[PDB]
Amino acid sequence: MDVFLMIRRHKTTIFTDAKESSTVFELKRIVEGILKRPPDEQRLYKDDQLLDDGKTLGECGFTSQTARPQAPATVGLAFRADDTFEALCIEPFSSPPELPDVMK
Amino acid sequence: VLRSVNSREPSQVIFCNRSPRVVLPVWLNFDGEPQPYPTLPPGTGRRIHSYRGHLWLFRDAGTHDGLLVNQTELFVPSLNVDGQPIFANITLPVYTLKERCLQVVRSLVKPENYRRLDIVRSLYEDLEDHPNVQKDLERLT
Amino acid sequence: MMYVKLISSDGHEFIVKREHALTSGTIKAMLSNEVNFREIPSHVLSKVCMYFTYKVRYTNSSTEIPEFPIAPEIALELLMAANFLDC
Ligand SMILES: Cc1ncsc1-c1ccc(CNC(=O)[C@@H]2C[C@@H](O)CN2C(=O)[C@@H](NC(=O)C2CC2)C(C)(C)C)cc1
Repeated sequence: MDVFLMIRRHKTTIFTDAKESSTVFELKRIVEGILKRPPDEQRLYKDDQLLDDGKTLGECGFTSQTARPQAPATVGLAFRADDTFEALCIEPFSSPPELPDVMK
Repeated sequence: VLRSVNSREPSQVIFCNRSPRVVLPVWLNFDGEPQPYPTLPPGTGRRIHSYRGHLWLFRDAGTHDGLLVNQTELFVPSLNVDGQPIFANITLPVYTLKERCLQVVRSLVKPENYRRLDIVRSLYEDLEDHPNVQKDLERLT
Repeated sequence: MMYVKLISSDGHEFIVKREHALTSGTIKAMLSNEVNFREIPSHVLSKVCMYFTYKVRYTNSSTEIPEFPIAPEIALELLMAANFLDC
């Protein structure tokens, strides 16, 4: 079963899908092909939780009925610069303006 | 042109609404006039009596947005095999993002206020030109 | 796999499959691997990308199609974007 994800770090957002049966580490390989940083320089998160490499995306709560094409689930991403990992930082998207009066 | 054939050969059909919309079934009568039929709430079905060669289409009852039936615009009851009904599976189309946005904007803005929206005249026209069965019959011809 | 980068007015960089971005003839023209959108803020462009995924997934499919969700607060901007992008 496919799960549909946004992998987010700072102001970077990757839209991609993966198998529910695929692993955290395999998702780092996906990130590696796109952003050119190896798995050992990546940390992946669900909310604040650090994800273990050997776990399936399914085991970590990314299921096909919650990580949907039109409402994908977010996987946080942190990089290691030199010796130590940065903290997890996800820049929020911009705020919609107020509803015009005629839409209220 | 687009009209039911007066065949008089019964065909039993299941209208199965697999959309989240309230569905208006529309029968095209023998002169091509759209005749509305009772609505189906989301997820509900009705076993109905129709006829071979009759033409039907299906709309959102509140907005007239287009819906698909067995993945296409028109449904024509066929011969029943082994006394089994023909299934008419009614679903949402994959609307373009533009059409879906127009639907949502139409659902929040009274038609008198379309002009107060801060958009290009062509989008005001797109809002005012809401879905309508007559429009599509001309199109489908 | 081939990706392209779509950049919002506020600097958010959205990385999506090339095939997905070609849903839009406008984006195709702008590419023919990064495009900047000076008028499309991230709360709109993120949704545009979600639409691509939705469309590619559910086009020519038998499985029941869910409604594509659009919050009232973004509908007007999303409409303008969809009109520009022709999608
Ligand atoms: C209960 C219901 N809910 C949603 S639709 C619906 C419903 C309600 C009633 C019916 C009864 N069937 C009809 O009216 C069929 C459908 C369509 O084929 C036209 N029709 C006819 O019986 C038509 N009759 C014929 O063609 C007879 C000459 C054979 C007339 C009476 C409308 C001229 C069918 C569907």
